[PDB]
Amino acid sequence: PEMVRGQVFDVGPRYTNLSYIGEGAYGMVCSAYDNVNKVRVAIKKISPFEHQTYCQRTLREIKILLRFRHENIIGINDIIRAPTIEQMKDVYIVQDLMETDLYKLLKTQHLSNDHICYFLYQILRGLKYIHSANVLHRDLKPSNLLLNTTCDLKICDFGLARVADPDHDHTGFLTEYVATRWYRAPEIMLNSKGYTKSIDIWSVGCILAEMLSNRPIFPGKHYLDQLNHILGILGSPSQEDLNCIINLKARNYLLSLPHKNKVPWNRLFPNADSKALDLLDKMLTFNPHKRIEVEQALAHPYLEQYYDPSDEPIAEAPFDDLPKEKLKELIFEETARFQP
Repeated sequence: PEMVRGQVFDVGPRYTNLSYIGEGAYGMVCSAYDNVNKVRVAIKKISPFEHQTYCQRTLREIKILLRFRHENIIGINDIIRAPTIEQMKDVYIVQDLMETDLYKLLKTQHLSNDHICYFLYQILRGLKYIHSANVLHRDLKPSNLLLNTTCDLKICDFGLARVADPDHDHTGFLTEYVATRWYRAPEIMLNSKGYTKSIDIWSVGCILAEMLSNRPIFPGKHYLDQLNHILGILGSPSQEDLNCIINLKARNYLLSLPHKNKVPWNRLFPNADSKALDLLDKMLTFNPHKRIEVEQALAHPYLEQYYDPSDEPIAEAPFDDLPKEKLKELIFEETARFQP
């Protein structure tokens, strides 16, 4: 088997000429040459089978990405694994090689308004499909938005995704959460399990803000610091908005805080397109019920040059406690179609 940084990376014979890219989650990412399609591709080695949790996230990713087919969502081209459950210790997932991602882009490159607009359009176009399938991504952030050399944008990393479940969204105050802190909606820290579509729209709002200044808008250093970042910009929540939070610990926390007034978007972002700031405002709404939905966002004046609902497709086919062993069989079965 081919080696990379001394670790077996065994993707032959179709895939040759490997280069290291990084770690991923439970393994290593490399580029390689696809001898059938004559293009370089990205391959991730995943070794999840020892842990319930890794198996859950790996199955989720595979099931979702194989069901989805959309220009703004990364596809699985191929999956390499052993012919038998017994011999299968790793799985390799093959995707189109994407030169960069929005995280790497934002740390080095000023974005034109035109790029910001095109990027936001493509993000919402893919999210419309995701949401149409009753799925929540739940970990949207710059590093999960991949881009190629012509700025085609594709959403990746569905490991934390869930089926939407708004009737079971409510929880207590300071309930632990898995998704990346700077892109977490305020309600996660107050009374929400992250089981409604509005969680994703908050994250997209945060990404829009970041695209306008090259810095995260709410860089919290820990669980509750994240809420305090948000309220420093949006200002204190309205009585009406507090009235939607029945949980007393959560409501009383917000009541304990000194009054804070709104920071106007046009002061945070003096060179931003005004339509962009109008849409930002509607995405970064404190109250999840009042927050703009994906289709409304696509229809906003900011995106009018791209908006075409007939060319923004929806999914044909909308969508734990299992042990390691059964999850491994599920992953084996789910990957069978790529075997010769």
